[PDB]
Amino acid sequence: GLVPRGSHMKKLLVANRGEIAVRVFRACNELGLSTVAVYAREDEYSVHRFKADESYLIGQGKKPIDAYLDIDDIIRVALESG
Amino acid sequence: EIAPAVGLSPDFRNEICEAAVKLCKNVGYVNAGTVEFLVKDDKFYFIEVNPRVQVEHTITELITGVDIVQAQILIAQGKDLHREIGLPAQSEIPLLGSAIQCRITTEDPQNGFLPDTGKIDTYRSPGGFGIRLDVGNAYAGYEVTPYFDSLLVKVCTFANEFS
Amino acid sequence: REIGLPAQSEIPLLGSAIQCRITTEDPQNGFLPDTGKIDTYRSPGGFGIRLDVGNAYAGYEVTPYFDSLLVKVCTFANEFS
Repeated sequence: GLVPRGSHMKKLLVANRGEIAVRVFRACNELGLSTVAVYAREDEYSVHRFKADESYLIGQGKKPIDAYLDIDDIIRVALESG
Repeated sequence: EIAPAVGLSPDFRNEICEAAVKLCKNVGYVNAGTVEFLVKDDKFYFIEVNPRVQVEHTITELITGVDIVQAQILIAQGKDLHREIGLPAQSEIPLLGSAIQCRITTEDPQNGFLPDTGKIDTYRSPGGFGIRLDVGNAYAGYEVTPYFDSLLVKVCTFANEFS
Repeated sequence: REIGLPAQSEIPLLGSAIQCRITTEDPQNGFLPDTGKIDTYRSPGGFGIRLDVGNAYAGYEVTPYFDSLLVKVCTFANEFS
């Protein structure tokens, strides 16, 4: 019955792309949360990028799938975006 | 993917659901997850758990009325399924008709399901009663690249009767 | 017998639903409906959303001759809120 500290949310970031990112943003918005997208350079025209309240390029200089697997860069964006 | 498993008896389906619950209770599973079984002649066998949401969650939302992704987020906020999220008890979870999901991709079935690439000239999406769309990357002008999956849009239908 | 509706007491009552009609009526111009060409038309989806489109698609020229309806949007959910 123990809830982790820091469970209250105002802003959520989806570490993904495409339909599932759009699906999560929709739920967030309906719950009153702001949203943050990440995108690789090659994925820069992805609908999910423009559905978030904010978005940030990740994985600069990498291959596109490696960009979406870039753990440290995704965390960097979550922290910078609040 | 379809829901529920309309070709199997409701007792047998219920037995499968209880087995999944028993496993999840035993380990104190938190958030959304799925338990997968193979089924053969009224026996069933565990194969895996996917400890995340799945692409086919959509059809379960339609036959239960439950918003699974919202639920995930509310659970992660520390909320109680029943008290705050509002889900009823197990025996009261709705079972409304059936639902089917197809994924529409650029896979070319006459070219060995090799995913096509290039620009989308025209994209007109249907609607109406019993239709749900969750779009990927498809809109007039979008360039499908070779770097990611070939999904354009997920289509679900739902109705009282499977047929 | 044939259509398959149940008896009256058995007709389902599931959640709630809302419908809005999206039109070219300009609310800052006395709801006068606008006319002209649609450059962009992106329709949302997801769980609890139903769309019944009128005449709206990228390229379509809205004329002054008929009603101003572009699309009917319905939402549905277990709870009204």
